[PDB]
Amino acid sequence: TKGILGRKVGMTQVFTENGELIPVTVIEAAQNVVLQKKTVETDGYEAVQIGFEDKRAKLSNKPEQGHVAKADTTPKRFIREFRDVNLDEYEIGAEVKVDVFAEGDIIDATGVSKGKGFQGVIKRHGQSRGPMAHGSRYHRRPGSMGPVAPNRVFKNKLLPGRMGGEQITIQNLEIVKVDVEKNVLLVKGNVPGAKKALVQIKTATK
Amino acid sequence: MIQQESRMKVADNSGAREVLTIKVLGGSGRKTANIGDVVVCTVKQATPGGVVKKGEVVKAVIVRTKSGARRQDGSYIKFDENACVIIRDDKSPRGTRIFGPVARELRENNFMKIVSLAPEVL
Amino acid sequence: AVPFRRTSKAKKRKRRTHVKLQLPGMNECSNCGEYRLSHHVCPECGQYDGKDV
Amino acid sequence: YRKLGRTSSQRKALLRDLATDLIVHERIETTEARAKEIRKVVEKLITSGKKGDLHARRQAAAFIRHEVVEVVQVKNRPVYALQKLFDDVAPRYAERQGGYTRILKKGPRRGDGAPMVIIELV
Amino acid sequence: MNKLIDEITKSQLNPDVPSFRPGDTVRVHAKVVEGTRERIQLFEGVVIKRRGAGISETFTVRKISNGVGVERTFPVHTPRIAKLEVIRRGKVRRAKLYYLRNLRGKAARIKEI
RNA sequence: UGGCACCUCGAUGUCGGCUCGUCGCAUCCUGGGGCUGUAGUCGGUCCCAAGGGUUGGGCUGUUCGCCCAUUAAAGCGGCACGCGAGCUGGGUUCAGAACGUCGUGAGACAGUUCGGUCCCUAUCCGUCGCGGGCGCAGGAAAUUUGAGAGGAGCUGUCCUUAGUACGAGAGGACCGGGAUGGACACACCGCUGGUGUACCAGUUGUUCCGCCAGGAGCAUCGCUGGGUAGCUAUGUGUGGCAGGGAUAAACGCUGAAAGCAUCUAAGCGUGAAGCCCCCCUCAAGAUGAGAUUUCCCAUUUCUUCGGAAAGUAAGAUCCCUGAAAGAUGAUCAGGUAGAUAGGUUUGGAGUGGAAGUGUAGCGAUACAUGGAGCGGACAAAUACUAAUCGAUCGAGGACUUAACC
Ligand SMILES: [Mg+2]
Ligand SMILES: [Mg+2]
Ligand SMILES: [Mg+2]
Ligand SMILES: [Mg+2]
Ligand SMILES: [Mg+2]
Ligand SMILES: [Mg+2]
Ligand SMILES: [Mg+2]
Ligand SMILES: [Mg+2]
Ligand SMILES: [Mg+2]
Ligand SMILES: [Mg+2]
Ligand SMILES: [Mg+2]
Ligand SMILES: [Mg+2]
Ligand SMILES: [Mg+2]
Ligand SMILES: [Mg+2]
Ligand SMILES: [Mg+2]
Ligand SMILES: [Mg+2]
Ligand SMILES: [Mg+2]
Ligand SMILES: [Mg+2]
Ligand SMILES: [Mg+2]
Ligand SMILES: [Mg+2]
Ligand SMILES: [Mg+2]
Ligand SMILES: [Mg+2]
Ligand SMILES: [Mg+2]
Ligand SMILES: [Mg+2]
Ligand SMILES: [Mg+2]
Ligand SMILES: [Mg+2]
Ligand SMILES: [Mg+2]
Ligand SMILES: [Mg+2]
Ligand SMILES: [Mg+2]
Ligand SMILES: [Mg+2]
Ligand SMILES: [Mg+2]
Ligand SMILES: [Mg+2]
Ligand SMILES: [Mg+2]
Ligand SMILES: [Mg+2]
Ligand SMILES: [Mg+2]
Ligand SMILES: [Mg+2]
Ligand SMILES: [Mg+2]
Ligand SMILES: [Mg+2]
Ligand SMILES: [Mg+2]
Ligand SMILES: [Mg+2]
Ligand SMILES: [Mg+2]
Ligand SMILES: [Mg+2]
Ligand SMILES: [Mg+2]
Ligand SMILES: [Zn+2]
Repeated sequence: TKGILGRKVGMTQVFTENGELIPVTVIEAAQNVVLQKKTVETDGYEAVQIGFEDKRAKLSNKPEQGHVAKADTTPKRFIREFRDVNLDEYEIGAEVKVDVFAEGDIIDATGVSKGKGFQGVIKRHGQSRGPMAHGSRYHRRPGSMGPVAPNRVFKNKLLPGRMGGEQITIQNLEIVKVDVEKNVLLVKGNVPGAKKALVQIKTATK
Repeated sequence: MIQQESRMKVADNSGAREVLTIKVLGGSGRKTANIGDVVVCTVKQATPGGVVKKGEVVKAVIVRTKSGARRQDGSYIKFDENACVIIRDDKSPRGTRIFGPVARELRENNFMKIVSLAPEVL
Repeated sequence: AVPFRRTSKAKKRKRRTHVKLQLPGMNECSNCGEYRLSHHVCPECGQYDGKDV
Repeated sequence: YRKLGRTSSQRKALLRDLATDLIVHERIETTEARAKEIRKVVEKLITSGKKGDLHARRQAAAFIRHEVVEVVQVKNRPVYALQKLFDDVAPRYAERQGGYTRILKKGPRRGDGAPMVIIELV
Repeated sequence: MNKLIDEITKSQLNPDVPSFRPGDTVRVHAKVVEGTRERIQLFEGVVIKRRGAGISETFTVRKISNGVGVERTFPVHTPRIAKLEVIRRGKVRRAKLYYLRNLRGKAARIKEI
């Protein structure tokens, strides 16, 4: 089990040696370091804490600056944890490189979706419209709220609200090419989030 | 993208001229057939003195479409009309000649006789 | 689409707990000594950023 | 860009008017968004005046309104906004790259509480 | 843009392709793979459109065969095009030639420059 | 289908369809079994099983029913015959008119026929999203455990085992392995397409810029051909993989009561798409308010102690520039310790060969200078313009017991 953090750079395509053409998404994973190690004698569970991007000392405060100084490095912008990983490696303060992966591994991508605002029930939940001719006055409405007997409306009655912006993971997603010098990672397919988002890449659970 | 009520020209030597599609085979809620897909259909127009008569229920294979297919190498093909070839219970045509170009995807579906008879397999 | 019961005084005041208005964001002009809004031209001495406008 | 409560033709006519009064008077008082929009147009126009071609002059004349700035004893013929833009305003900013205008906030209007500013080119 | 994608994909651009623009006649040597055989067939027609930037650029060629018009779209930098060559230099006034989809002979003719 | 006449006549809207579902099991499909008048393939009947699934049309206002073509299957029922302050108004059930029939007549008919007003700004609970307050025995910044809850759960065809087992032939397997789909779900815009009202070009009528040339206004963006960013499906990627624990019907082992027999009584083993896990998401207001790492510290006045106020530390905000976020709050990126937005300079997509001048032609026009000119939202540099100056909030940590102390 491995894992790094990176930013979603863009979206493109490459030609394989076979001849076919595949879409890939580019992820840049520079400057991530191991910060803290969580153990079962001290915390109750085993994990590693990784920080991703250096940021100006103007933007960081004393608590987090002391936390990162404990591992002899500069304050980081993104900090996350990885479980199900082997604690024998990951010396505190050591850096994680994209070469932990290799061409052909199957990974998992985790990120926060693009944000859609207050969206209706047809975009949000994929409902069906009513007729838009033949005298109808019912086009993009939710539906019946339920029967009469309960004197109330049940839960999970799907209604309009804020649409996007949740955590999404999509899995069993192959890797294509690793460039160590440019700290990039070409991985085949889509990942959630807008450009410049944070993407958490780790070995497939299954 | 050909569904029920779609009406396509037939491109072989049998008596038919024009065909309306009844049902797209290959699933329960299936709603679309494309190149290389067998479809049940009826004859809306025939040439006089042909083998296949008007108002007859037959099955046939789609041979070219205005929205064609994409290939693994990233290339596409598109024709100008939707064409059809009436076939038997197995994959052998009921005519003797085939008119116009024919898409390559028929070879991978094991429609070998039609590919043999076609004047061009693009 | 029409009130079933009239609203009591307690419920009315409870609803109006949030119907106040905030306090203006002002400070004192260095040249004036008088009050003015931040990032605005003061109306008294007509200066902004130590220069006359 | 931002729609200013009016359709595309009315919005374009508003922006052509406001960009012309800034050229003629060098200092006008308007609202906040209405000023944050003419900030861009006036500076693109001044850049066109900086080039100083005939192509640039025609391209600017396709936007300036045709109104007299002031009449001079040259025979006493008037001058127009385009002449001032290409002869007076543009040579001022020969050694300046960008940012030919600034906005200074004033305060709300009595009638409708609109936040008024002052935009003036220096 | 996003110059990092350009750096990643710069190594796979095909430098052998000649310069053509929509409106002129080209001949394409495309590698078609049968069940187990490698073969090259020709595709000749007028280029109808050319869109995109970088490694994701494509072009479209139109031909009339046996009375039915065919259009075929390729990536510019694909390795399945053995060779591309230009025969004629048509004269047009567009960038996308979609009006040729409704014209038959003697009206779908392109002049020469 | 009825019987009764208990609530409602100071009003409880009726059939069918649409949108949206949820529940029962007397199970239509898929899963596991017993008997067979079960050779194989296919069946009949019963038992356990509610996890998911359960089609598109022709006729009729129709429910229903018949028919066409599919499908693994085209389940039966409840919810005011679920759902009209969610929609329709074809039927019934208002005033007009006609037919058949009944009546002397005015008229009538669970007979037919053509036409016929469907009102309402959501107070309380309920449901879907988003904030403010206080609490969590000091004040803050991050990273998290997981009680508990929601989602998902479907299935075909082909190849091989194998023309093997079985069968006189005809025909044709169980069990296991692989490949590829239908419907559904999540994400995204590199590809194919859609849109793109401050992008590019052609063109008609008329008015304007004093005239030519070049442009502008109005005519649905006047019309027409393309199209960037953004948003998108019909486009692309991925998912339901492989499993573990205890069981239901059932099958057994050892074994007496009852010298035998017996799956049960004590004791063991197998056994389902189902139960609990695994997988995805929310989650400490979980008042049972949890854990880890780091930062600030023990000030001054009064108090009858309890306690109060009044400047601060770490930190945060007011205010301002904004977008990858957004109804508004909120979230996120920044505030000269500066690339946050606009401009400027280089580019890019897109359109397609600008103006001026010259040449050829009587002229419309064509060619050259020249992949030219323009170029919203896309990219990189650059403090030129605006994020100036200031103000506000924010701790000194109660008691008891237990271990080195
Ligand atoms: Mg519908
Ligand atoms: Mg309407
Ligand atoms: Mg109740
Ligand atoms: Mg207009
Ligand atoms: Mg191009
Ligand atoms: Mg009854
Ligand atoms: Mg009685
Ligand atoms: Mg009543
Ligand atoms: Mg009443
Ligand atoms: Mg049962
Ligand atoms: Mg069964
Ligand atoms: Mg069975
Ligand atoms: Mg069900
Ligand atoms: Mg009909
Ligand atoms: Mg039901
Ligand atoms: Mg009701
Ligand atoms: Mg009902
Ligand atoms: Mg109804
Ligand atoms: Mg109701
Ligand atoms: Mg009616
Ligand atoms: Mg009447
Ligand atoms: Mg009579
Ligand atoms: Mg009428
Ligand atoms: Mg009618
Ligand atoms: Mg009627
Ligand atoms: Mg309403
Ligand atoms: Mg709260
Ligand atoms: Mg739990
Ligand atoms: Mg609870
Ligand atoms: Mg469910
Ligand atoms: Mg796209
Ligand atoms: Mg596009
Ligand atoms: Mg003229
Ligand atoms: Mg006018
Ligand atoms: Mg247009
Ligand atoms: Mg077991
Ligand atoms: Mg199981
Ligand atoms: Mg806590
Ligand atoms: Mg930006
Ligand atoms: Mg801040
Ligand atoms: Mg800038
Ligand atoms: Mg700098
Ligand atoms: Mg260009
Ligand atoms: Zn002042």
